[PDB]
Amino acid sequence: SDSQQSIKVLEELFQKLSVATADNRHEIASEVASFLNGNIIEHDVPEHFFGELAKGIKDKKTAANAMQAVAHIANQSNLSPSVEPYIVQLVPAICTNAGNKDKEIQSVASETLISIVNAVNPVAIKALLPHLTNAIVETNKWQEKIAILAAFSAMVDAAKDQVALRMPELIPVLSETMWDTKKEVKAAATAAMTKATETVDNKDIERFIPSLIQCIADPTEVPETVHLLGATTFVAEVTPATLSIMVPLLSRGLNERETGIKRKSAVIIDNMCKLVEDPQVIAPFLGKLLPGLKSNFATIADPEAREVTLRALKTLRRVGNVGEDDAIPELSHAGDVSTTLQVVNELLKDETVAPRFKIVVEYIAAIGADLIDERIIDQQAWFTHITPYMTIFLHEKKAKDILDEFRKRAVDNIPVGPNFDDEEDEGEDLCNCEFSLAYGAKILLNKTQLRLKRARRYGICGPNGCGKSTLMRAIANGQVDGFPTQEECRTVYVEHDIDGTHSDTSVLDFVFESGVGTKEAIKDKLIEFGFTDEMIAMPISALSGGWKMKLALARAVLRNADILLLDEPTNHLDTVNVAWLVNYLNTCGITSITISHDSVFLDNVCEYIINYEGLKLRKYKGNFTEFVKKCPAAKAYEELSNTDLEFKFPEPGYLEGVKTKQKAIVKVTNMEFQYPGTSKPQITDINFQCSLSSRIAVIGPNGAGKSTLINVLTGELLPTSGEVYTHENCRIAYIKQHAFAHIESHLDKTPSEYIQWRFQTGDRETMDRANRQINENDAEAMNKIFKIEGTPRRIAGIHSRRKFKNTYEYECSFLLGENIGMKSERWVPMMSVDNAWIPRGELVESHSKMVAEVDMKEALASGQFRPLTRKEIEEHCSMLGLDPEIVSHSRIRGLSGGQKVKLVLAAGTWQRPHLIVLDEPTNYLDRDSLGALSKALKEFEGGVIIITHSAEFTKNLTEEVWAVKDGRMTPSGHN
Repeated sequence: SDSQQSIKVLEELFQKLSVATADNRHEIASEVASFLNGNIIEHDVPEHFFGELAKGIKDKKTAANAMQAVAHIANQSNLSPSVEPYIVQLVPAICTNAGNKDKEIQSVASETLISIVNAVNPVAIKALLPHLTNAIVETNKWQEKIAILAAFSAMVDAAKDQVALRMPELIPVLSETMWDTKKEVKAAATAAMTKATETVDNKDIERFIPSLIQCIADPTEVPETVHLLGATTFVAEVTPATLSIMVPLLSRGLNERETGIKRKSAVIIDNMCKLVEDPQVIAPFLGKLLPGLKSNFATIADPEAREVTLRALKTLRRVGNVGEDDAIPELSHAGDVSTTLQVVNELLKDETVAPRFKIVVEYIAAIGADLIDERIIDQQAWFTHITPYMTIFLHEKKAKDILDEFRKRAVDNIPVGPNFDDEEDEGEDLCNCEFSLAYGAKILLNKTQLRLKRARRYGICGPNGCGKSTLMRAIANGQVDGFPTQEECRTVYVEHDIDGTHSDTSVLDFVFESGVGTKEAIKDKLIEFGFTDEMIAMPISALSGGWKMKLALARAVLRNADILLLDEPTNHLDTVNVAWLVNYLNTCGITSITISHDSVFLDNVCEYIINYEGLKLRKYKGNFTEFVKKCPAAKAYEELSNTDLEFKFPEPGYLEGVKTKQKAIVKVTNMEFQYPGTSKPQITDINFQCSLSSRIAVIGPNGAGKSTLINVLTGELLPTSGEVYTHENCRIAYIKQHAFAHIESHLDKTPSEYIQWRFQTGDRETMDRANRQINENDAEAMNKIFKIEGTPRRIAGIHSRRKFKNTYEYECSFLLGENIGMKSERWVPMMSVDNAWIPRGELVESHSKMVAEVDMKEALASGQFRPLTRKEIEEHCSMLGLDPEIVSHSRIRGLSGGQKVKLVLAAGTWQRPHLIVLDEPTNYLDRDSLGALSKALKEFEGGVIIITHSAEFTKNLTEEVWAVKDGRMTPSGHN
């Protein structure tokens, strides 16, 4: 009786509802809601009421009213399981209304979908999700898609564990939606799609994510975006969901005309798919990749594109573990809805589940599959989400008993989680993370660990071009996944900072504007560090490469950084402060990571070495020397004999006069320099020569005495006085810390376009281009009176050049001087007939241009002629460690300090040079590339000036020394 009365009340309430107006709509919707959700019917449902509601939703006149009722019925805290499934059954119709021309109906529908998503017992997801996926895929109204996308997003927060298990089904749907022509839909899909991705815990494919999204909006940007894909540095763990959005793109890329696009597509396919862990995930996509790759391998001629295409094909077959006839391996459903579904059906085998409840079991299976993906394993979590759907067709006790068994069996499928357990620990715990580095699409690391204790010294090692600098860059800026932020563990990068300070400001106020305390506290730490009262009063520009390094090392000490970072600390440091740089780290009691070239520094400091074998980070129990005992290959990697690696620099260019080494091709004398504004010159009485056999080494203390000496060697700082001598066609292959600190203004370029930038110089870098050369009277001296055939003249402008004895002669117009010494002193320009050639000498004060065109020739004989093509740039830069796949693909920004300076030296030796200087060779490169760089300097037929502090790298290589002292410098050694 009381139950039948309920049917009558609902009928009266519906009558009122179908008549409601936008005014009173919400009032009765509320009435229907509060009544329907109570214990109103004894073991049954208000069948006719749900039919009226459905018929009302499909009718223009009553759609708004009826949907608003459904909205109130589906409120976040009172939706009754007795009604829930009949509400979800209405979702498809509600979706259709979300695409209705009528402004009001469309709006109410959108709102109702959100309400339902937020109201269904999280565990009943499988009953609601299908309504939403089906609605968004068949509708053509873009506002309906945006509303549903918003509903998926709310789902992630309302039922995270359940949605996680639904990802392999959701992601493909979000990916398709990102390819919708409508720009507002693409943004919304990407956002959903971002909660979705958004699960991608890094920036490897965003640093490209914003570009990829922009691309979806404007597909004409695809070509360039494919290029940029330096490479994104795919680091995470490619999944199918991801696959639904990527494959359609890559499939067309494979069938594109340009071989370059076929090649780029394969590369992306290779990198992305080797992150597939379940073959069943990629199985449905294989048919859209295999045929294209097979066809391309047979059609393309270029061997590189072929190898790339073949590599991707092998990965696809492995991942892919592909079986006969290219069958994608059976997808395990251990995590998978099919896996949890099998589990619940087995647990329900002795229970008679009516056909009408099948949809609920499936819903329950979906929820469970997501809880597992979200790693939600406790009993209460499962009771919160699943029990409410189960009591739709089962008694509470039976439901709870089966539910608890379902959870245990499902959770038991979670893979081993075997990985390891840092906790045995030591530090105290500072940072534990399984990340994937990738500088500019270039993969430096592929799923590697990196734990670190408190108050324990370290030291990253390995060969050049591996990622030593980029690893340290991600440590500070916080690009490493899992790595704690600044508030939990503040850490301070050396010299790779970005500011905006001047070149007139001193050292004291430099560390002040940052806000690192007061001047009286900063000046106390500088004097103890090494800086004298004078060096704390001079500008940062006057500081050498060493004092700048000591400054940044001192700033890290002042900032109270828990993890001091040291990028090549011994740069220009004498045997006094080096022992202190160690003596201090030994008693500070603070953690630190030190990359270093001098192995002797790592001996007195670093207690734990972190190498770089291939793409990992195998840390070495005990220190580094103990690590060598267990792993003997940690000190014998590429010195196994290797024949396809050996190299020796090209022979130097021809130089007239240099009969002895070794081409003397450079003989300066009485060279003095005084920085305008001081009181005493930097250097003085500098006698030095250079041949085509130079084995000189500037082994000494940095600063004003050593830095200016070198700056005059290459020559940025034009010497004020003293004769300079440089043999003809002598290119000084780029060396100071100039461009080493100037490569910063070239991070947007790649290692290839860096060499093309300099040599587009010019050689323009070592042809007195670096200085001024604008001193003829120089000064007021440009008006030199040349006496030709008897009368006075002045050069108005040069024309060309031609061959002459030992130098050159240029066709230059003149200015005849009539009535000189009077008051009508005027120089009248001549014609194009009275022109007369004049020698270069003793050849720069009138022929700076005619000389440079010749020096640029013999340099291309021993660039300059070496062509600027990709292949020859690959087999050249690889010689100095730099991996080819990173040379013309990943930008310089992604390259660390070990790869930044590593490239600058590969650029100068391009044009097969006559003098190869090496400003701090061990500075950035560890022992790995140092052994190779050694032999290259031993089989070279040209000059070599190794500027270094490492007394162990000069062994059996360099003899002469350029040790400065109080300014002056007398070269000793021998030959």
